[PDB]
Amino acid sequence: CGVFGIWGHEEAPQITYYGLHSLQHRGQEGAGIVATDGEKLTAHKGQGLITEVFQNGELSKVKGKGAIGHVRYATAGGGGYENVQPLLFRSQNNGSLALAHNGNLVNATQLKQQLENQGSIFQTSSDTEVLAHLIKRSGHFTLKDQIKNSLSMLKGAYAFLIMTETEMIVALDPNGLRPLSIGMMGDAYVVASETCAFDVVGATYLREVEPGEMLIINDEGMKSERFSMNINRSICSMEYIYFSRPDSNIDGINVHSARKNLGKMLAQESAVEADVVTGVPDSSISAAIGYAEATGIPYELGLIKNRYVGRTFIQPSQALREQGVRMKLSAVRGVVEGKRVVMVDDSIVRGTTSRRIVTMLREAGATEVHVKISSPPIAHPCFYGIDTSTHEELIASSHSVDEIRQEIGADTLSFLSVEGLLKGIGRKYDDSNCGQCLACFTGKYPTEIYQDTVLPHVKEAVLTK
Amino acid sequence: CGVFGIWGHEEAPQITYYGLHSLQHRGQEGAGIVATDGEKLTAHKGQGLITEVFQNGELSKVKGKGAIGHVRYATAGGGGYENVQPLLFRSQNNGSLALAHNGNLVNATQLKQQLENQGSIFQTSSDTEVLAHLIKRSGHFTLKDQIKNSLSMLKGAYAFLIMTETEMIVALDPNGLRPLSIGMMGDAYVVASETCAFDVVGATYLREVEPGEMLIINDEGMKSERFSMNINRSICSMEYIYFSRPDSNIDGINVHSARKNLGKMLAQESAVEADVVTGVPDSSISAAIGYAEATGIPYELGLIKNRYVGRTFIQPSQALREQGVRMKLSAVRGVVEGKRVVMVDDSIVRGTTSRRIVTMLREAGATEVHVKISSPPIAHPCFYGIDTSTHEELIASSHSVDEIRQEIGADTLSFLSVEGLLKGIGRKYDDSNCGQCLACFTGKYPTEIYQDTVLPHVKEAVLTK
Amino acid sequence: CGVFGIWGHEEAPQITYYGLHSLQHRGQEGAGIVATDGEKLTAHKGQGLITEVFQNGELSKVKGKGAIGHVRYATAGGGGYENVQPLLFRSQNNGSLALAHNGNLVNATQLKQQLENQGSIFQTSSDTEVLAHLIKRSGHFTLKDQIKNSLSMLKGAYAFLIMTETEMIVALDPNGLRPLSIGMMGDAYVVASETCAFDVVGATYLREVEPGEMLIINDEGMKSERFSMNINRSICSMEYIYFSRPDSNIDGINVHSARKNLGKMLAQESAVEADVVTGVPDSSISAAIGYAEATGIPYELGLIKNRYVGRTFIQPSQALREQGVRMKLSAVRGVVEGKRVVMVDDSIVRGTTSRRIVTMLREAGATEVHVKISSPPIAHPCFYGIDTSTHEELIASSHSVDEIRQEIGADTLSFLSVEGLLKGIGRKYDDSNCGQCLACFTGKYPTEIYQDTVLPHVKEAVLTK
Amino acid sequence: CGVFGIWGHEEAPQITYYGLHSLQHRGQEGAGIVATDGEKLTAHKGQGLITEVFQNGELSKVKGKGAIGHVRYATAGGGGYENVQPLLFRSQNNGSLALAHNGNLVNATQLKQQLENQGSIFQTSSDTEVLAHLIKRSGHFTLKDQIKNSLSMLKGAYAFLIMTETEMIVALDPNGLRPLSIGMMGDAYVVASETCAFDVVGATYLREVEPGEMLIINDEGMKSERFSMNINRSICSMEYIYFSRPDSNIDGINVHSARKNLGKMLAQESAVEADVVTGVPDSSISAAIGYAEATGIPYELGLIKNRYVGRTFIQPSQALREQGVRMKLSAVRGVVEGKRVVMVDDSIVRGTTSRRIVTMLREAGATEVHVKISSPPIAHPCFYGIDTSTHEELIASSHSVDEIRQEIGADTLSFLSVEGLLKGIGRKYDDSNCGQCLACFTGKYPTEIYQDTVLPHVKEAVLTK
Ligand SMILES: Nc1ncnc2c1ncn2[C@@H]1O[C@H](COP(=O)(O)O)[C@@H](O)[C@H]1O
Ligand SMILES: Nc1ncnc2c1ncn2[C@@H]1O[C@H](COP(=O)(O)O)[C@@H](O)[C@H]1O
Ligand SMILES: Nc1ncnc2c1ncn2[C@@H]1O[C@H](COP(=O)(O)O)[C@@H](O)[C@H]1O
Ligand SMILES: Nc1ncnc2c1ncn2[C@@H]1O[C@H](COP(=O)(O)O)[C@@H](O)[C@H]1O
Ligand SMILES: Nc1ncnc2c1ncn2[C@@H]1O[C@H](COP(=O)(O)O)[C@@H](O)[C@H]1O
Ligand SMILES: Nc1ncnc2c1ncn2[C@@H]1O[C@H](COP(=O)(O)O)[C@@H](O)[C@H]1O
Ligand SMILES: Nc1ncnc2c1ncn2[C@@H]1O[C@H](COP(=O)(O)O)[C@@H](O)[C@H]1O
Ligand code: SF4
Ligand code: SF4
Ligand code: SF4
Repeated sequence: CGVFGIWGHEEAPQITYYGLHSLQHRGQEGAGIVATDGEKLTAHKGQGLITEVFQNGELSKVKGKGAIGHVRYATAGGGGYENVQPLLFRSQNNGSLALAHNGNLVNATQLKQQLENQGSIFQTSSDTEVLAHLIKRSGHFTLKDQIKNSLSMLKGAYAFLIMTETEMIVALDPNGLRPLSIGMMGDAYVVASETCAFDVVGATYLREVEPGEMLIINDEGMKSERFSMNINRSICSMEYIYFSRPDSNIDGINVHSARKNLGKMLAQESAVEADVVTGVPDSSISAAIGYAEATGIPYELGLIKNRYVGRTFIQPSQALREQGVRMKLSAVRGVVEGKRVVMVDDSIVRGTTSRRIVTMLREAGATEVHVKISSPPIAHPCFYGIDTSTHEELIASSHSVDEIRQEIGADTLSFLSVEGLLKGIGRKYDDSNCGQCLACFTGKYPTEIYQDTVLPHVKEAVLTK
Repeated sequence: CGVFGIWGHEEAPQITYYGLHSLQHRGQEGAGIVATDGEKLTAHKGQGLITEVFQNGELSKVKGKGAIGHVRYATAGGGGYENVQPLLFRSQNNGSLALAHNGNLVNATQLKQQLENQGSIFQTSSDTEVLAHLIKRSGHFTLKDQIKNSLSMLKGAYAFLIMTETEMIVALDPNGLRPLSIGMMGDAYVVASETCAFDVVGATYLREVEPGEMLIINDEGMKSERFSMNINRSICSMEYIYFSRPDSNIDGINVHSARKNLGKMLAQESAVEADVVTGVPDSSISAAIGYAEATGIPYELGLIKNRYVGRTFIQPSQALREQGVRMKLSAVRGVVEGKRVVMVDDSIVRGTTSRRIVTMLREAGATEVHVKISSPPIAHPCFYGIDTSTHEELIASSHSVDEIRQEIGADTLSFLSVEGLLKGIGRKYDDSNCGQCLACFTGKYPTEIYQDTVLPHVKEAVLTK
Repeated sequence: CGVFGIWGHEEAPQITYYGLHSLQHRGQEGAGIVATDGEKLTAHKGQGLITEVFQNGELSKVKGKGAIGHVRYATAGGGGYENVQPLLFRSQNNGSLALAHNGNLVNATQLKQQLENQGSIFQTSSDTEVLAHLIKRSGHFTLKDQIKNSLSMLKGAYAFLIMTETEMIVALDPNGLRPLSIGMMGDAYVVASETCAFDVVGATYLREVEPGEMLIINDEGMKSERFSMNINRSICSMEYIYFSRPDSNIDGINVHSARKNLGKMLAQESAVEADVVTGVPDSSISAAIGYAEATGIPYELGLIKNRYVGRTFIQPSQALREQGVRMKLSAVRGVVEGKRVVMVDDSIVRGTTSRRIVTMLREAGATEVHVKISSPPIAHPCFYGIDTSTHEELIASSHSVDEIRQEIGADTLSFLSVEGLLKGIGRKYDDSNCGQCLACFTGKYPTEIYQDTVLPHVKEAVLTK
Repeated sequence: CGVFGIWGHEEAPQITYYGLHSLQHRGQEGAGIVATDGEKLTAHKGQGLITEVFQNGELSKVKGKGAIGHVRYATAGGGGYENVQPLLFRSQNNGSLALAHNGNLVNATQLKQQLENQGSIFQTSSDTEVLAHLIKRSGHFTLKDQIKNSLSMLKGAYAFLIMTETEMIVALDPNGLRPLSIGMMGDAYVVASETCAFDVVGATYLREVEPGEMLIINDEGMKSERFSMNINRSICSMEYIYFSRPDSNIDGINVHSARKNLGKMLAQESAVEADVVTGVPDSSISAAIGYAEATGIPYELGLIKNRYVGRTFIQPSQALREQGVRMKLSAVRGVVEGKRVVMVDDSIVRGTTSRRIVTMLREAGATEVHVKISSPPIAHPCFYGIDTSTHEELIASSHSVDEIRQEIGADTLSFLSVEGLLKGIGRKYDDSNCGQCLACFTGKYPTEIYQDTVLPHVKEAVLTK
């Protein structure tokens, strides 16, 4: 998922639409904007793409000088309109409250159970809602402090944008697992999960949001505060490996560049003698470019991705698929035929895509296919976001690198060492891990996981199918 | 536009749908499929993306073992449902005829005049409709010979696919201006505008359709006949430079490879000392890869394209635009800032896009923007297809290269030479031009152009706006 | 089907949309409007309801001071876009021609076979296309003389509106089988299939178009000419019995009042003793009111029709249907229980509805159900329009009135006599038939019916299902 | 709004689609269905007509043997997805609950105000949500007993349907202001606001739900407990006068017959010499027939309503409107010209429709237009339902019958008397009001209205516009 907010722009919902649109790769399962004019909160949301939701007719109904928005992921595409964020709570003779979140709370099961016994009913299956109930039951005398202390009760990954009629409150968890960055646009402040949305919108980037920090932004300006001084910096490593758009800079490290270095690191860890380097369209293009350059083997387009495959694309029958019919990716014979191909891919999670890709690449006539992954094996469950998790198996859970080389049928398979990865991304944070979360790879989480903690996706509500 | 056909496959409308979707880049303004079962022709078509047109519920209406499909381009996005192809003409006690075209008949106004005078009424503004009036009024004695001699009355560019209940006729013009290839998929014969459609569907390439050749495909098999032994091979150079999918091989020369060599010719004709090579997303990635390798300047992703802009995407206002809001493309500050960039693009037609890209590139921090273009200047009009024409002004009609350079705002501008273009593509054909059409660049059209000849867009029917 | 036209009103497409909207009852399978400003005809059409076709965004494109529109009936709901009208032909350096028909040409096959022999290809199975081809192939010097002379070659029913950039030509066949009337709305002349359209649009009625008359309406005024002086007036009796909207007046006789008089005839021809009178929702309300008024038995609402059934209404399964789920109509038990019902309907065609209704009336507790039908039996086919014919078996062909009574399960069954039908409508014309077509009742057609005359629906194009 | 539920049928969501369809006239702003198989609740809901909401694909996703459904009214067509019911609240490790309401809680502001002071956040502005919070916070031990005591706190009109995975609880307020009737369909119990739903679906009437009664339906069967003894019968008089479909029986009295009697009362209290009785298409058809019969003046269709006006219908401009273009209703000249017309309407609420109708009738040539109303003046507000209130000015709050006669332009104007009304409907309930709510007419409410009580509409959520 991804979040965007702007306080102090008279066209703030139109800007949130473009901002949210740069973050459209972070989830296509729902989108929504809530805006305040200082008097009242107006909103629109729905399932699907920002263009699908705001066909238009709808961007006209959201007016305000400040707005927050959210782009949402859902594993099983559907989940319900219920969970499309921002969530909005109204209280007459007390105010409106809107909230958006990118992350996953590890103790939300537990908290919902306690809340229901204090007499709470839940309508969504969102972690945002759990926060709404906690602010409301807080005994502190100020919204800033009720939020400030409700965050004390939450465990896990979270980027929250909260907005009422009169101020935007931004908070980043003490590990800083999810990205949140502040930029400026005139005299408006803007907060976004990735800096590429500032590029798109015309906003000058100011700085990241510290782990454990909470910003109150309103007509007086931006106020900072720190709800936790006990911090442990460990950003999601996959943000740099696969999830962020290439033109974002996570902590000042540009994602294209970092990814290119993982191709470079991979080359120096594992060269092969071969004739062509191909990446995989869109996920490993940058790393393939870096690997090819470090190695001197020419960089080629040996896989092409169809640009118009969507939810409306009819998938081929198993029969057509065994007859030869491709769906989103096909190997290109005019480049790979009679060549020894190295296929750089950013990661193997289930094993499925690399297998299909080694086969396509063999049918096109590659005589050797070597697979190079700019990641360590992903062995463990991510408990920090629907987007960063999978409900399907991790073959590294059960297989070795020779058993995975064997399942996908590579002539050879390589992963980056944890050491090469950290070396490659290049953070300057003194500790073992340079301030990054490596738990999917290594098993060691920067967070206490509970016995009750469910895998993020498990929190679903609408069936869809 | 692009056509696709298959005779003898028990799943022919489905195969035609996957075939047309790999040709979707060839036109997004309408799509259609006409299929036959030996008995009656059933058909579905409409305006829009293939997936918009067969949402589904609809491919299940169109059934048969033979099928032809067309993907259409219209400059004024609209044109009218009437112009969406295939065109189906019906006659009880004499048969159905379905026709799809890719090319532009340069003598169609003249032929329509002579036809309305012999009593003809025209429902569309399609050339396809001109061809069907000529078949009906032909006094030759067999369908094959009527098409064969109506083809002789046509001037310009054409790849025609014709289908009745019982056969499929394919014809390629005497210059071979627009492409066509034949493949086989088990026992079925398939025809496509580019070979990438064979790759996707799982069909074996056999050969191209010869300039001046016509194939009669049916249940007996495939028959060839030459309707003109007076041929002058001149294929569209822009097919190679820009229009084809990268994985397609035109006349056995792979399109990615060719473009990459065009980058290597540009590097030796005009190599500059700079820090970064960047292509423009999607249109000049391969030429920029080749330029970069040729030159030893590292290839970066200095520009990004938003994957979700579209006909529903709300375009930003003029105000928002001068506030700095981006639409489909942005430069990536993390790669170009403080750097000297070479921006390699395949072609400059109107000069709008590179003026925008050099600006954005300066705004993001490039100390130098050097623009290298893998084409000669396009100074003359194309009369051989809507898809290969523009209705806006070619500035190299008016501007010298330094006048274009000043206008787009580049530090330098360099185009490929015609000697370097023919050298880069590598066609082995004994003549000045290696079998290509260089008219937009040189002024020498390979067909006669009349004083009555309209430029492709001029033929429109619906307003749309 | 229904046609509407207005010349000389600057808001003419909008007026045509409301005018056609009041004739929507004549056709639910397509709607289209063509308008002219003096230079160009602009048009929009599609399948479905007017409201469906013109969501809006669309009615903004059809701009002009003259417009013609058509509402279409297609039996097997579909036909295909191609048969949706008005048909628009364009011809550079010679003019566009839009045409809309309501009727059926009994010798269309013969004429089409001839035109194909002179080199014509047809794209639609529209009679309008036949007329378009006859006009062009006429030798005459002026559109008026070419039309005048083409109409001579037409046999069957026809109300035609033709339109060009500069004039409208209206023409009605020598029998006046189908109604047309003229109105004036300020200075604009309006033309419509029924007068309710004029009530709805604020136009004043003028007069009926004469059988054999063609009118040329343009900015000079309207001119009447006679293209056939050999007329034998035979209006569709079913226009009066069932098809027209109750507030329309055919030859100055009001449709509700005529139908109510047919209700008073049936009471003097067949008065029975019962308790409650009920018509059927919507088709036989006025007649039911007449039979009750005549009789002194109270008129009740003993059947209800659901206002929200339509194409998007899911039909009950066979299972659910015999469990007792009703679809459009249900008997109101609270009116009919233990009561002797006379149920008045306008006509029995297939036998189905009357069987369904008498079953429900008995299920709701009725003690006797006496069907009274205000029509003679319909025993012969209609060759004068899809809207007035059926593809299904008519039971009065095979069954005597007692066998039809046994089939529908009524206690008694009475049909209006032809003499009562003629006395009931009250047309003042001197001849046997009071100027009415009664072919479907008596077997005798007001027109020559060929061995090549197909039933109108047998002229279909698209499968749809 | 209307509610329908069925317990114990394998095809229960389908039965509810049809049930909800017969009640579609009670509200057109949303539709929802929640089914239970014994293990889990599945739902689907959305704004628009049932046929719009369940296009299908959707109805098949709901599965179970028990289901509840609601059809919603929203004054301003809008309110937002949140207010569309049945509301569903989930709790893992405590069960799901679904609720549908038809009524208005006159004390809900007070109740929300209390709930919020106990830690409750609210997401929708529905009263169903208020009850939800109140059941969860109830100290009692069994769900039955929780509901029993929450209902005791509610002030106003309410017909609740509650459903969990295993039982359906039905409850009607102590005045029975809104109808609920129980029927039986095999062994499945079925509950609906109007009995037409039973007809339409094949359910056999059983008995009405008593006021202050609650029923617990589950696989054991049906249980009944009186949550209140202190009851004061006052059914809505407007259910009889206008709101119910004409085949429903409210309290064993048929709505068309009761309406026809109100027509006969108005006749004996205000008779006139005129030549035509006309009703207004659909609301006053039954009363108009009663008046004509009692008066001996002929009943005619003097006004037609257009069957195809909709949300999607493009409203005429002011200029088109004053040019004479009609919207949903037109007057018929063939019936009323040169005639004295009595127009019987069911009620006058803002005075707009009847001014509009009397003008049209005069423009059609009527000499006299005498308006008779089968209601008293509606001079007071309704605080018991959005469907039975208007947010607009009631003109009998400010105007006398003669000021109203002048405003609407009537030749003469009459309203029924409260006595004539109680007498026409025919309840023999001993008490002054025959067991009816007459507040809108007399100012006497059957309930305590609070100083905090707002008019139903004022509780609006989404802006829409
Ligand atoms: N506009 C874009 N340009 C290039 N890569 C993109 C873009 N948006 C997202 N990405 C990358 O696309 C990859 C995911 O796409 P895919 O794996 O092809 O579905 C991610 O690794 C992203 O970093
Ligand atoms: N958590 C994730 N969710 C979705 N896509 C992922 C995830 N992690 C990585 N990806 C993409 O999935 C690929 C591996 O696919 P598979 O092996 O089929 O699971 C990687 O190359 C990524 O492009
Ligand atoms: N699926 C695809 N993968 C990669 N490039 C493509 C694809 N389809 C078309 N192209 C190229 O994209 C360019 C057009 O994209 P653009 O000019 O960015 O809109 C052309 O130069 C095509 O050769
Ligand atoms: N005939 C053409 N029609 C459409 N796009 C074109 C054409 N020729 C080249 N292109 C694209 O136009 C670009 C030049 O854009 P401009 O200079 O704004 O006309 C190239 O990079 C191609 O992507
Ligand atoms: N707006 C309308 N009001 C009343 N009756 C109508 C209307 N439009 C069409 N009709 C009549 O309704 C009958 C067809 O409707 P139905 O029988 O309900 O399908 C015909 O007899 C028409 O004359
Ligand atoms: N030609 C026709 N086609 C369609 N509806 C018709 C036609 N003639 C009469 N109707 C209607 O069909 C009824 C007879 O229906 P059925 O006997 O089931 O065919 C009458 O009440 C009319 O509403
Ligand atoms: N509560 C109400 N809300 C909506 N329509 C109503 C209401 N009460 C009566 N009606 C209709 O409104 C008509 C009166 O219209 P008007 O006087 O313009 O409000 C009556 O014939 C009813 O059909
Ligand atoms: S003139 Fe240019 S774009 Fe046109 S056919 Fe020739 S090479 Fe192609
Ligand atoms: S045969 Fe019947 S339906 Fe046909 S035109 Fe004559 S009266 Fe009308
Ligand atoms: S005030 Fe009137 S409309 Fe409201 S509940 Fe009472 S009778 Fe009904």
